[PDB]
Amino acid sequence: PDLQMLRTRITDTIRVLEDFQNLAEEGRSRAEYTNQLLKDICAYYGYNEYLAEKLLNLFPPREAFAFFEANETPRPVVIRTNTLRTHRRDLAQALINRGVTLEPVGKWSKVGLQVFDSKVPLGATPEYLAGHYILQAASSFLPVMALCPQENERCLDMAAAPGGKTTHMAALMKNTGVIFANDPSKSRAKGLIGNIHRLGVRNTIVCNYDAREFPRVIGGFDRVLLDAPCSGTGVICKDPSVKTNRDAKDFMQLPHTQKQLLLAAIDSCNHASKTGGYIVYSTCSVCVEENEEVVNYALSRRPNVKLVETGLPFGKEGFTSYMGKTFHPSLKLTRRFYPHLYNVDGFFVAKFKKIG
Amino acid sequence: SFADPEVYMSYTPR
Amino acid sequence: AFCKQLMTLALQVPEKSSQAILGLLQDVVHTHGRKVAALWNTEERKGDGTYKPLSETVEGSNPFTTTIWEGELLRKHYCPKVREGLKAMEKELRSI
Amino acid sequence: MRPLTDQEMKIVLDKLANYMTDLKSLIAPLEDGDRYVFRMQKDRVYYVKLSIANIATCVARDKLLSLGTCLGKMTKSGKFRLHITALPILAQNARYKIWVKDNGAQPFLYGSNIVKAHVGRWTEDCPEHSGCVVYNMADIPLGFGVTARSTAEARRLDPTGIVCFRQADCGEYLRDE
Amino acid sequence: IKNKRAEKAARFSVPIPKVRGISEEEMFKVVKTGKKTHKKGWKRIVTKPTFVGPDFTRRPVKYERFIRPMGLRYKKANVTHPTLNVTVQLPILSVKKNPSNPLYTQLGVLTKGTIIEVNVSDLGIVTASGKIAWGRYAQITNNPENDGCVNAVLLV
Amino acid sequence: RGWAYALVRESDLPYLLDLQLFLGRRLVLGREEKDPSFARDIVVGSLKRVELENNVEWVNKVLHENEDIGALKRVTAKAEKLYMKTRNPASSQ
RNA sequence: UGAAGACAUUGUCAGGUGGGGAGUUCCUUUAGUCCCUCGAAAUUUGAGGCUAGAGGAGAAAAGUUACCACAGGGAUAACUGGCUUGUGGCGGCCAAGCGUAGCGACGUCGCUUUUUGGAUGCGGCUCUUCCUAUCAUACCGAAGCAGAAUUCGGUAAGCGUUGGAUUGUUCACCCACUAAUAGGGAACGUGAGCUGGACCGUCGUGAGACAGGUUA
RNA sequence: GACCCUGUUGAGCUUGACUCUAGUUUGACAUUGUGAAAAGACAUAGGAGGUGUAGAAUAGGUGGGAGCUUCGGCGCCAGUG
Repeated sequence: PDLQMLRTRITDTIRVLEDFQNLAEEGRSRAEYTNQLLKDICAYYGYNEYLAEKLLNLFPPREAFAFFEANETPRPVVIRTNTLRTHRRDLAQALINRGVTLEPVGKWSKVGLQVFDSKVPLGATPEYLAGHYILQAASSFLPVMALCPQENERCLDMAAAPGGKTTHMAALMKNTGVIFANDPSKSRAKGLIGNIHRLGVRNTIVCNYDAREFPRVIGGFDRVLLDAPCSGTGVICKDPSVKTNRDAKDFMQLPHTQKQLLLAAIDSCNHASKTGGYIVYSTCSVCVEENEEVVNYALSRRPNVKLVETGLPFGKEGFTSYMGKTFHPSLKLTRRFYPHLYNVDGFFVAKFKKIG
Repeated sequence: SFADPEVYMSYTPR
Repeated sequence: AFCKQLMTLALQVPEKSSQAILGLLQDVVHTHGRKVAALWNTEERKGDGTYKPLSETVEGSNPFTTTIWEGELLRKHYCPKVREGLKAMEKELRSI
Repeated sequence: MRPLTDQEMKIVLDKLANYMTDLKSLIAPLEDGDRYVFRMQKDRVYYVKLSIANIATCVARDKLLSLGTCLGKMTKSGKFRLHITALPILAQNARYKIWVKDNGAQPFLYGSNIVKAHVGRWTEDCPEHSGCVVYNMADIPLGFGVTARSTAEARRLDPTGIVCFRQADCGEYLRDE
Repeated sequence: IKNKRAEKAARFSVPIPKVRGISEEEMFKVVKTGKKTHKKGWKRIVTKPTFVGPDFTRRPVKYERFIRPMGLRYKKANVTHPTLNVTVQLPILSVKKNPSNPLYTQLGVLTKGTIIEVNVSDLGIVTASGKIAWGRYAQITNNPENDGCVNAVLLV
Repeated sequence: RGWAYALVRESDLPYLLDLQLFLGRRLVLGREEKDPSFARDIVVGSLKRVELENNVEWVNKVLHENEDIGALKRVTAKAEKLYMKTRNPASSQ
């Protein structure tokens, strides 16, 4: 049908939902208006009914509309400057002299530059080829800044297919220590190794084991980072497949895997550490079924760990309760991220300290 | 409107 | 590496020798400048390792991973001539 | 993962000495009583700390993919090769150095031998077939290769004339992407 | 399909960096400027139409000497669905098999009867698991070298 | 104080809007506001139809009367065509 | 007899790896009973288990490629010659025949393809002759063709048939006169005249160099 | 020009047995004591508690429950969940 008419009707239904007591109908109810909004928004933005529900019921109406506008709009581009080779103002000056529009990414990160436009392919600049910056995202900036690693430790990156997180951790540790970067598939591991050698990291070991196995292969790492593979409900613009390729079986199977990987990270961490016993769990989805029901499974099955403050600058605080599921009061510290509020892909970050 | 004015990396140059 | 070791020597050397190396480092910063300014600017500090003081070789000592902190001692060293040499040092560093 | 044998390190150190000046520093012990070693996984060679190698020995042979810095690969004929991954050590301890302008660095990044028209700074007293690391005027290491002529012949050479044969450029990072 | 694309393009368009890398022809010219002595026939341009994908890519030494011109490069194909009898212009995802030459398959040469991977997002094909298809096989059934267009039939 | 009057056509309207973007000022079309500040607001409107017509009739009469003015008008018409053809384009938005 | 100090060191099990040393010749897929175990969620799943097909002499090296560089060998050694020109390809429907399902013209529908008005990377002058695929001049047919100026088409080669701007050059576009300022052929040498390299040798092999020699 | 093949080379892919084990590495247990200063988990007796969205309103949760009664306010019912 006329999607222009449907989006106008979406706006009208949002207004009616917002002022139902004043602006109403003869007998049409809250459920009827919400379900009409469901069909309209599914038909317009092209979502499966199940996922469109989870998202509309997770968000307030105007916030949901802005959220889907954000999911449909692409993000501005952003790079991480490698402190291993150069620093922010020098790289910025080089690119400005070369013809690239750069600005500081913000006051929240001292290692990032936001890129607006250029007349040169940013994937071909000599400093890029030499490893002065990496094409990354702020949502992947966040997890390492949650798990700030200090010099001379043993760290475990559970899934490092792109390589940005491992390179950021190595840059923070100043090419000291040992970083085990496991990545289940070989094809992504090739690009990972290329990225590491381009950025110049000498304290990394690339593996290819099922991450649900690291307490058997080594165990006892000082710091653990787990970017759990999830549905990707926050990377909708990058991967439009998620709009309809996530069904009930997926939202049932994906959590189970996240649950087991988080248990494995808990087991592999070391409680008796002179510098850190910390685990940072991140996922690229915005669905309670996968982001916070899993942290609970950790605090309800392993009493040897405790939630600790992430120290990340901004955001809107985490969900302490949902539909019938009440969580440990401790979840509040977990901070969630969304694209409409901040032009940052919607991800979750939780931070763990082991005691036993 | 529904955004934090403090940290919202925009699209146009500043 | 020689600049930083010379600053340490200046902290722990008699006064006339102290002013001697202060003037010598005045000369080296006059001649070289940009080559060494990273040793005074902290935001130009390299993060590619940790400074190793007791190195067996100059390149083994990674000198760009640390910065000159000796001013807070040389500004309060008892010798007025040493203080004047130091202030000339930071004057040249600032006028670089 | 195995340590190199006598002939294999003979060849590897021959290549590293053909493009580098000091190697006792390369094999020198560190402050924490640790040293860099040489290991071979599959057919590629690797420069890595002994502690890292001993902590990486748990990974099954078929499950290891990278260790430290990849310095190149041994060939079916038993002949070593260097790589853009082996560049940074050469930059750290280079024997000869050549600096190219931007309009030649961009060619060298696409994989072309440098010529006199693009060179802008030289090292005096350089043999004809020597080991030169290719930088720009901002001293970012861009590659490594063998000079075509000596220094004097480079001066008196036609500006449209090869001076350094490419052997490895940074573009391979855009290959393994 | 066309109204869906039109409304998406009309509304959801915001500035974002997109610049194409310089092409293989001037890259080859630069390599020639770097190398004086030209071996006879060191260049051979690929005359059959090709599909590449990424704007800029450094090819391995093995295939670094095949030149694919931009005027011959294609990126979309007219794909026909038989059961839902309709032709749609769809993007080309990848070349899976060219049954004339393995080298042609590797380089992306686009000939007759050629299996390609095509994006089937706009059709809305529902799978057995109820799922939505995003890519399928299509046999190119014409001769793009003679007809300046690519026509394929979906294998469904 | 200075006065700036600019004649704009429908074809030049995109360039007017580009001017708006460059100056960062608000656009007031016709009489949407009772007292638009012409100095800080880009205010666009038409003209007194009555005299506008009594002036256009005068222009038509002088073009019909003086042949040199008619030849000049035809030359500027050709120049307008060429200048429109060679002038730099506007932006899509 | 002194010093260090409840940390090291050391020992026993459970494990990971082991291209080194000694001896001998486990996982993944498929189909099934809804038969058993573990994990998750509650009103269902995922991983194993069983049945029997398919995958993974031995650290010496081995096998392989429509690929690359060098070296060599073999076939091929020019090539168009009732060739060329104005109307796209793909798929569906339809469809006379033929045929007893297969082939299938013209049309129509879908893609390219729509709801508001620079390309190019050997060229350029004077003169002769021929073609018509005709720009003008001559004569016709049609057109809201009132007149004027025209548009399309037909017969027609008797007669005429450019110049500026830009570019390395050309065309396109644009600018000017003019009745108009058409396109081509002179037959693998495109009318007549004129003008603007490969073989060896030495030394390197991740690329090549030689005022080294020889030669059509 | 181009095509086929051969030798060397480069790029790439595959195979390169099994059982113990040196080396290497993880976890647990043990020598092994006397005290003091802190933290956690177990032991009671207590005290304070529950703000995703919507709902008027800060809904631990479950059970019974249509009448309750400091006898005027509530329930129920209508939502909203």
